[PDB]
Amino acid sequence: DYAPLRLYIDGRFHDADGRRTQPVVDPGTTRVLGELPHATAHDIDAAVQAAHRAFVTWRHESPLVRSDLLRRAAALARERAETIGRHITMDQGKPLREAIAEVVSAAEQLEWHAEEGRRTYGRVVPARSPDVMQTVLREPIGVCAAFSPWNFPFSQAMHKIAAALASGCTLVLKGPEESPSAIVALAQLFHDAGLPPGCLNIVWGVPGDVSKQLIEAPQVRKISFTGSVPVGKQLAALAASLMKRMTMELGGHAPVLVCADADVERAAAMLAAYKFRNAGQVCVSPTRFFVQRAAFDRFVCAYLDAVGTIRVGYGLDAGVTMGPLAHARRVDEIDAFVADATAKGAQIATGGMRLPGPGHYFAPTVVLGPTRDTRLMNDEPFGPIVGIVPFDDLDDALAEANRLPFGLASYAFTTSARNAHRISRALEAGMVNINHFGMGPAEIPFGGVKDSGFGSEGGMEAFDGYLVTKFVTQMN
Amino acid sequence: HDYAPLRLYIDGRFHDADGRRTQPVVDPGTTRVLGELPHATAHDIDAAVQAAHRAFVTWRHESPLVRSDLLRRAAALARERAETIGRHITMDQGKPLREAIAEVVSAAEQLEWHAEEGRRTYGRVVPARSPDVMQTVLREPIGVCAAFSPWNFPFSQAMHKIAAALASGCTLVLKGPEESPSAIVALAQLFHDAGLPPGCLNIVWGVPGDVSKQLIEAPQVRKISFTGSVPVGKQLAALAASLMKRMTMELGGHAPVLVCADADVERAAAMLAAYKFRNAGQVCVSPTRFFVQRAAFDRFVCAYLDAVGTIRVGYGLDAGVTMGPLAHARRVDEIDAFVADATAKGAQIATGGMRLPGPGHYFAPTVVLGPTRDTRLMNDEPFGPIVGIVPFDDLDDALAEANRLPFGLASYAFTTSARNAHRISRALEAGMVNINHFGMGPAEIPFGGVKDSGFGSEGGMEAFDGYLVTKFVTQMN
Amino acid sequence: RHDYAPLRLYIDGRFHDADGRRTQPVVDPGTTRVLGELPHATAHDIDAAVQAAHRAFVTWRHESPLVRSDLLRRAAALARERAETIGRHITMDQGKPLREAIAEVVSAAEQLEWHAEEGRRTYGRVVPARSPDVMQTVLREPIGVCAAFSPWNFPFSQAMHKIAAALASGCTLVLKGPEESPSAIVALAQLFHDAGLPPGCLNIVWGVPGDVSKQLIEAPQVRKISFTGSVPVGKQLAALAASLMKRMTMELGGHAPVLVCADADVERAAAMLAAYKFRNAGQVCVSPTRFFVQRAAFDRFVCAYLDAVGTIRVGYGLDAGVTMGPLAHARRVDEIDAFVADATAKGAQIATGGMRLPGPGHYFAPTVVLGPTRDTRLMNDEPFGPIVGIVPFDDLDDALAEANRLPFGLASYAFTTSARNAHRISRALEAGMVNINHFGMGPAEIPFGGVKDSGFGSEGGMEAFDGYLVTKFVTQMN
Amino acid sequence: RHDYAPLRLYIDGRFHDADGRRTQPVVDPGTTRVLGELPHATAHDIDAAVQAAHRAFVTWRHESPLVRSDLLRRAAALARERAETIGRHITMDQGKPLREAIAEVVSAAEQLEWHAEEGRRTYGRVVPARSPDVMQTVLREPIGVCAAFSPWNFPFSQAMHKIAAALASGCTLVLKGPEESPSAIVALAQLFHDAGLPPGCLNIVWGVPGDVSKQLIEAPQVRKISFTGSVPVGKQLAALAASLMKRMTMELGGHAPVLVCADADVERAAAMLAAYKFRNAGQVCVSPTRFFVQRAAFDRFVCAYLDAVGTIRVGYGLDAGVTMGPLAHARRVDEIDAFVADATAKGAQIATGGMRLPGPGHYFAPTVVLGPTRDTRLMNDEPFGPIVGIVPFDDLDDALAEANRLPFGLASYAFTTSARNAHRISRALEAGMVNINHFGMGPAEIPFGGVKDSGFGSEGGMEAFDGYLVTKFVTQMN
Repeated sequence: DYAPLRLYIDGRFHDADGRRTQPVVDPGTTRVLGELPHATAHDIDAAVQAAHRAFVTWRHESPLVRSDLLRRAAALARERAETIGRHITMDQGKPLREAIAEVVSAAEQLEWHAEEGRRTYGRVVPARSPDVMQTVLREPIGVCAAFSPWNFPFSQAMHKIAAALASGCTLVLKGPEESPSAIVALAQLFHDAGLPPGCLNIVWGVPGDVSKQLIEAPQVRKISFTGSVPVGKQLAALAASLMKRMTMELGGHAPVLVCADADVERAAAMLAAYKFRNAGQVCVSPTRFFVQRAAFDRFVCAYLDAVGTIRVGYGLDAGVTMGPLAHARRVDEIDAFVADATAKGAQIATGGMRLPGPGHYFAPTVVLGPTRDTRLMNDEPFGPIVGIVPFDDLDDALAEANRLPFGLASYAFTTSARNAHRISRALEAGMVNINHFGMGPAEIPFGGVKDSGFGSEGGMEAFDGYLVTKFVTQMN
Repeated sequence: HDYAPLRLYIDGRFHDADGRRTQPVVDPGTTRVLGELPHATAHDIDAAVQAAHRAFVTWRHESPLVRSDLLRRAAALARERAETIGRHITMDQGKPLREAIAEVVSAAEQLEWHAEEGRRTYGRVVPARSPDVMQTVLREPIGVCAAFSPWNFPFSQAMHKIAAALASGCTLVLKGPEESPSAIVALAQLFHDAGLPPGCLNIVWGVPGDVSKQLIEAPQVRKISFTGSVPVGKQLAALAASLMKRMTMELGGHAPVLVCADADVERAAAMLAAYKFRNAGQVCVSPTRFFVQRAAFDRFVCAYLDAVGTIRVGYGLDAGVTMGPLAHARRVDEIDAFVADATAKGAQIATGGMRLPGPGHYFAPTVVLGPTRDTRLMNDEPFGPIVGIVPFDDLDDALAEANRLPFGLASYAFTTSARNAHRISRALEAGMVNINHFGMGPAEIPFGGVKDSGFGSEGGMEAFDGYLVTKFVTQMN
Repeated sequence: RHDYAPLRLYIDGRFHDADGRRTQPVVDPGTTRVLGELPHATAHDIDAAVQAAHRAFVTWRHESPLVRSDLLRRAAALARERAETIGRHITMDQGKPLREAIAEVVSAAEQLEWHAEEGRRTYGRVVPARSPDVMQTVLREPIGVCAAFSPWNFPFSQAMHKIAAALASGCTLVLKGPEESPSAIVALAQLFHDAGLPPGCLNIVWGVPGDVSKQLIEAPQVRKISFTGSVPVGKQLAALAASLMKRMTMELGGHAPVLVCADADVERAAAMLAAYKFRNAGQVCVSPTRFFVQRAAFDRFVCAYLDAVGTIRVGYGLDAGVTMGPLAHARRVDEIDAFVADATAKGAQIATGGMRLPGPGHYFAPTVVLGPTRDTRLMNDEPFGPIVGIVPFDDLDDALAEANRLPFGLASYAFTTSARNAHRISRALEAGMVNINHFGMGPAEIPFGGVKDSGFGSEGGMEAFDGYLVTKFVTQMN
Repeated sequence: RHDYAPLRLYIDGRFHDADGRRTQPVVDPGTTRVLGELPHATAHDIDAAVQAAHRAFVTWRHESPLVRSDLLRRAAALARERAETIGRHITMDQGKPLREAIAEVVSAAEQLEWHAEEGRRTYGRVVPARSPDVMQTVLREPIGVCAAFSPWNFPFSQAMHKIAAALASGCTLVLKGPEESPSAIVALAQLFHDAGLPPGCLNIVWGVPGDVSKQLIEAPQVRKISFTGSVPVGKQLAALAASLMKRMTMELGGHAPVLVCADADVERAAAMLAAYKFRNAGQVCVSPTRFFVQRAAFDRFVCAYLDAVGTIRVGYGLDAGVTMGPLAHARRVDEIDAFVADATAKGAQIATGGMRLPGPGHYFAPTVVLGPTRDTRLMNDEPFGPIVGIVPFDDLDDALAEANRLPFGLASYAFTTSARNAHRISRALEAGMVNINHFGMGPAEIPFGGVKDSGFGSEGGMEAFDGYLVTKFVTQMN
């Protein structure tokens, strides 16, 4: 009921024979699903060399031929969404419907990059002399190394693959060892779409060892990392020390500003359903809720009522809308957030404890009035917990929204043009969502500021980290 | 007397040393001391960062046309003061007066381009999937910047940092070159005289490693811009990245030149000789490795040596001098070592190759024939008045040799063939490819490198990329 | 005469007077005194202007964009230095208050400086090719000799648009400005002359407007037309230009709707809309004309609007304290009278104004008409004068439908605090420009233009050169 | 299968047979046999199509660009699936060899898919404001109902240009394709219908072309016209459109010059130019027509060109091995005869061809004319047929001046190994498209259009939507 786990190097799958493996466990049952083969150091060298060899011709392939191939892969992902999503549910925990939506979203991302790869436009700059021609070209940088995490194992990786391939680069990818089936399926569908050997390689191992070896590989010219801020800082320093380009999607700590003039009940119902998708294990998860005092009670009552409709359970079961957390350590982490909040006077309005059974189930948790020195209001919980505090002055709430070094997503609800304008300009965040959640579209750029990373994924900006600028000036 | 007072500039006020440590500034052509440069204290640098942050709060919101007017005023003053600023540059850096003045004028054009470009930091409206949704991609100034710029073009390298920071709506703490500082003082003076609000531009001095460490580690500093050597760039980039701070870098190059058999060979040789020995070859884009198609090799060399022979080495303020001394004694030692290494490995020194007489750091224009692939000259950036010229047979082999080094800033090619021009420009791994001329001057084009040569661009439309953050705003109405 | 500058033609770098030419009197609309005689170009003069523009274009198209910019910025600086003198003559031959004429010059200097900057940025595109030996470039190149026609309401800044756009794109220009308010155009020729613009790049001609425009449009060297004026004249000239496959851009009239939502700062909107409306006595292509005020705010808006209108001082444009001058000519006074009578005949109330003022000058009182019906001229035809109509509305979508009912579509205005109202109104309006809570069409860096009968193309902004550049696709296999 | 498909109108999502309407026979140009009867739209049919397109636009303009793209890509996939049948019918009613007809369908599918992608990217601009409380956006919005007219030379892909650009921009369309080769348009209606395109978005009509085009252009709801056809008809339609202030784009005739430099790969150029020239029997808007070959390469080029022309096989377009079919109609045979007669009467040499070929159909021999003078029709009028003129040149600047002498300016071609030649030629040519050493105007991602009499606006590329979008400047103070 769970697919075989493989490596994929230079157009060929590889199994465990002669390799170390690591068990893969279902977070909803704690049972072993399969064993994941680790790349050797030689495997990783072979993958870099194959990616370098593939890049020599792939960079020159027609952008339409490359588009055709990427679209064929996206079509296969859509055909296989139920099977791929089911394995994601098994090795990551999220409800099946969420896993399938992730596959579809990843297919749209891949298709957008196919379209955008035809549009890596250069610029002609009017010259000071009529015998001179000035062009600014954009060209693929070369072999890329990417590392992607477990919270959206299929779509996070698709970002790395879609951006590298559609820009004309090639890629060695180390996806999440703990939720690996999504990555194997990506290799499978790119293989089935006819992607030339070496263009896409997937490897596994001890993450620090794999990432160190990939970053120090001389043929690797650009790194892309999605993960935690402290690991991001370590890999970025190493990459920078070798003058290697990097783009980073790190954690966030999203503030929510609910103005007194908002549709308060509407905001509460939307934010409850959105918060507990993927059990809050979302880089953009709304976490710090600042609700104008006159609306606080109305919002909190509406929020708790909507949270009360959530059904926690095993992700393949009918009607389950929230699964377990990804591992036992996440349960302990939320426990510590809850304990820290209560010690400092906060009220646990609902949830706050683990749920019974084997497997890492935790109740959706709502914390009222957590102070500014609680962990909840400072450290990214990445889990099914929110803090809701009143505010009086909008500028004070904005200053609090900007106090943390995080700056990924942010949210606001208001009917006022002036409020919307002031909030959106004053927020220090890569993304500002007003009255809805609009970060899904592949055609918009997704990225952060401050500790939340560098660069963007999706949109027109998608290839910026993958292309070099070349100024060519010619006198005739 | 003939050299201006050297000062710090913090939060709109100039500071003399008043008890601070100083460092002598030496004229490289006479070795005489010109003046004393005051070092910023740790407290001075903190005050500059805090001043830049207070200034950023309002300057970020100032009208782009008001900011443009002010930056243009500063550029007009630079043009008015070009001779005086240029003379002092010759004195504390070495280059001939005509080059120093041309550097100032070029920096004024760069400043004006940025004034114009600051009005054009356009956002994007992305058509939404629903008619009640508005999707905008905004570009906003990142915040306080720290910049470090070197001595080879002390005025225009620094102007790049100032123009890009200020015109994007950021503010700046700048550490220019202690060994050639008058240009930086003049920059502070003219932005001050143009009425730039206090805190927007601050200039500091000190022990370079200590100052840069403090600036990068200052929490309010959000972005770094460095022009200098590759190893220092790698050290500072690693420090900045560990703090998740954005960086752009203009590092060294090792520019190859491909002279095809079908080129105007004599025209190429004369142009490349005059261009190479500008600033005594102390130029990040300086043509260094000459690959000349075998059949054109002898014709090119004779024409190159004839042109090299017309260069007049002397003191930069003296009439008719077209090459000055090197910037410091250590540069003479460095070129000596390149020459010795080439000779030991069998290369021919066609002209030059020795230091020139006199007090000051004078060195003869040096042309090395047939240096092998393991000579320092063909691997390490000499950044001085020396070239190597080797024959090639197959153009693709020459291109691989051009791309072999981790450097990738400038590159040059001379050909009349449309096919050669296309194949060369596509195959070169370089941020800039110059074909049949030297065209990296215009403020409206992007200047930058690949691989070890750095990342990001200065000038052109790309000038603000490191200074703006992307903000996606999506609103349901 | 003594306080008014000499009127001249300007052809191939030389000024020409009336020797051998027919002339036309130039009249001060505030006094009816004759200011001077305007020389008419002969047919041969116009031929010479077109030939000179063509010879100039041959080299001007290849001049460095930075050299062209330097020159254009010098001309702009001269405009700033001469603003008081140029403005005084504009007031004399056009009628508007001195402060308005000087502000017009300063605005035109900014527009010209913007085009100097934008001329360096007529970027082409490199399109990634299907084969690595192919190079695909999309170039933008100047189209050639342009002919332009600009009106009297902003004689200096409307003409500046034609000159700045043509010159900064690499084109050259034969311009026919307004014979009724001509000194601004002569001053434009003088400052481009003084800045060193090469001969032939800019030529100014005068004459019988229909005859001059016919000859210019039919000149084979002329490749592109640009016209600002009335819709019916634009349609005649556009049809002639199109019959010869010549490119055109057009800035025609508008009939601007204003939507005042109930949640607006009503008093602020009324005060702003009153001062803005009667600038240049409403002789403004974007002039707010049809005011749709949500019923609950109607009385409050009207009371504040009438109060603000009451502070306007009508008089001669050079006199201290005058904030509205006379209309441009006697036929304008007759036209506004006919609007007033037509509204009165159909049941509307004249809340203030509604009559002509004494004196030989073409003075008319600022006029506010309440409740004019859908079949009044005021709610259908562009009045281009000191008159507005104000009606209540209940449902915003009905107001939007009325705002869109006319074939005009230049400017439009709205006042609201609601994000939804602002979004719904801005998307639903059929207009080239939507101003919400303020009047923001001034900046040189934004595109100014209309839809439907109000024309096509834009002036200013990134779009300024679109009508002046041709696309050239170059594809090369190596 | 030798069947020919039913010819129908398509209005508001439903097909119509003739049902007593006037009809017109459709004739196979290779056999002269009647293939079927084409129904003409009545005036009421045309009114209904305009009204249906207007209703449809109300919701189509607000549809998600991704939903619209999905639908257009489904239509493209159906075109690819049906390519053999659609292509066979094109050969039957237009004449071109089957392999050309199929390639036209595939090329049109690529054009449709590109527009699907580009419709997601009709980006607006945010202009940095002078005050922090102001928001300035430049939006691009679909103009409304479009009317389009497309010709017979590429009946499927010319019409696809009109359909793809209108629909993908958010507009709707009433299309009048070529009555003489109508099956391709019916096939287009069928596949957009089969893809689920909402009713009214695409309507196809037929009739007397001047009457249909007059009625569509004068329909009030029609806001924009797009025409591909001849220069004189384009000028007639453009003047009518301009008189009503309606936006227009035009792809008219060309007269392509070819500059063959002495340093070219001459034999490669001759062989490529021969095969490209006689595609669609030269009935191509970009067809290479005037060949200027540097004197030193002239003999080599002509000899190699004649050899390649000699390999062309003329016959019925469905027959095996045929590489050129008949001309589209008898009137084309008369026209080419007149070009040949004028050339010989003025002293040129007919090196090959020059006569009609046997049989009932409009077959004509590939014709190469040597040394036609500047006063021959061949060097001045677009022949649009299987004929070229070849003259030597000595000075490259004189060849460029001759290449630019005509008011035509669509495509142009050059062959050289010199970077200087390529640069000087590509900059000096007055043409919308310059092809150097190959023919590179096929890609959907590049802009296709002309200058001077050859039209204005572009199809394909990023520019594809420029005629279909209005600019809206929104400035909001908060």
